[PDB]
Parts: sequence; structure tokens; C-alpha cells
Amino acid sequence: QVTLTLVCLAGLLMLLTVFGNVLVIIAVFTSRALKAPQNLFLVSLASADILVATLVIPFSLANEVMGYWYFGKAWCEIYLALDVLFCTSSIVHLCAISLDRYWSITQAIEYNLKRTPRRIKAIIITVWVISAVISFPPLISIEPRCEINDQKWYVISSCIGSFFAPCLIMILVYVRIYQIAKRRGRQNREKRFTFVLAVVIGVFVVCWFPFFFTYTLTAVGCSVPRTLFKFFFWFGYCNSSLNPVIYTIFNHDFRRAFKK
Amino acid sequence: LTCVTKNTIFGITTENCPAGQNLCFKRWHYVIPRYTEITRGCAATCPIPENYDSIHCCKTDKCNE
Repeated sequence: QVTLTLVCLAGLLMLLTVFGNVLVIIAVFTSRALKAPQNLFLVSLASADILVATLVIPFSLANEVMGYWYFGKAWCEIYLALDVLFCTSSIVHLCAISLDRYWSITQAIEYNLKRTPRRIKAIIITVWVISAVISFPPLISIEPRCEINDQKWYVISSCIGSFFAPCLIMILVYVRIYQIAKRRGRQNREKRFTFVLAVVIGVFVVCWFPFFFTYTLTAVGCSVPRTLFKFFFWFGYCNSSLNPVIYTIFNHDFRRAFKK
Repeated sequence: LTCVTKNTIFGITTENCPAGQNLCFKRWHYVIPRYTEITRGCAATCPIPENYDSIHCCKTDKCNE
């Protein structure tokens, strides 16, 4: 009965994730308050990355329920690489949006025309390429069961290049943005977008922080309770579903588009 | 005997163990796809693999690594 309960819970999580991300993509690609602005393309892509991250959740679910790998060595390698890639891609996408905001806030002094779609698409391609090349090389460098042939170096490299380094980069970027704004009534579209993005960053950090923290701890040499560690591992996949709720709660026109 | 006890970053510790637990066991318990905990220690002959987990059993000195 436990197996059925876990399978149903994970299936509902997958369905909610896919539904929310499809709705977000449609809303970004429809209406006028969302389609006309160009910054919403980054949001649409983050939605797409979360959406495609539902070919990873079912395989981890199958591993948990069965207790052994049932897909082959090559698929095990592909699953590991792509599972790392998706979380790394999401966090580096948040970092890229923050960096684009920082660049824009410091470029208006030198004037800028309306070439934004080219810049947005360039960032789109660049962040995916960086996410691939910051995750695959460490993986390729290092009764069936899907394993990691680790010498305790892949854990540190993965956590540093996936969680800690982008977190430090975004902390520095937003400190610089705050200082610039401090040096330099109603709310604007840009203010709403920045607030929604900041709430998304907070949600992502508070969700993925426990798992990467205890992963670093296991690298250092501290044992971890197994059930708590599995819950922390799945709580990031829960974050995947939580993100569209953050979009639909704190921004009204997204809610109107979802209703339509 | 004098086999590896703690193996991770920041040094690898090789230690002995009291008599009656001379042999060295290295038990692998797999939590998620990307975490396979290893426990290296001493035992009389070798302990049991509960929950169907791989456990290598060694009689010589320094076999667990």
C-alpha cells in the first residue's frame, strides 16, 4: 500500500508540474502584457526546463518503488547526466536573468535601442550551453543498479558548479543592484517582474538548499538519515511544481491569462 | 585488521580494531541514484546484508580500501 501511495503522490506531482508549466508557457506566448515584453522569454524557458524535468521524476520514482535499476547502464548514465543538467540549467537561468538585469541597469547611461529579442535569445542559447558544459565533463571524467563511480570528488564539483557558485554570483549581482538603486507613486511592470523573480529565487534557494547542503556533508564525511535525505532530494522536484504557483499568485495578469 | 575506516575528502584514515573482530567489511547501502553510502569497518567474520545491499567481506589486511 505504501508503493501505491508513493506512486500516486509522485504522479500528482508530475501532473501539477506539467499543467502549471504548460499554462505558464501558453500565457507567456499569448496575451499582450506577456507576449509583447521580451523578458518573459526567460520565464517561458524556465517553465519549459521544469516541464521537461518530468522525464527524471518518474525514473527516480521507479527506482524507489522497485529498489533496483531497470533501464540499463547507458540509460543510467544518460539519466544521471540529464538529471544534473536540469537543476543546473534552472539555477544558471536564474543567474543569467539576474546578470541581464544588472547589465541593463548599468547600460541605460550609454543609451540602447530595441534590440532586446536578439540579446534575450543569445542569453537563452548561452545559458543552456553553459549548463551542459559545466555538468557533462565532470560526469564523463568520472544484479543491476544505477550507480556513481565516485572518488568523493564528483560530489564537491557538482555542488559547487550547480548550487554554491551561482548562489554567490547572484548574491553579488543583487548586492550591486541594490547599491546602484540606493545611489539613484505606483508600481511598474519591471518592478513586478523583478519582485516575482526575487520570490522565485528565494523559493528555489530554500527548496534546493537542504539537499545540496547534506550532499556536501556526505562528501565531507558526515552520515545522513536516509528518509530525511530522500525527502530533501524530492523536495526540489516539489519546487519544480511550486514555481508556477509563485507566478500565478504574485502577478495578476498571469492569473488573468490562466483563467482565460 | 589495520584497514580503512574513514575514506572521504580531507584524508583517508586506516586503523586497526580489537581482537575478535579482525576481518574487514565494506557495506554499500544505496540511498538514491546519486548517493551510494559506504560503511567500512571490522567484524568477526562479516555481517549480514539486510535490505539486499552489497557488502564485500575481507579476511586479509587492507582489503576494503
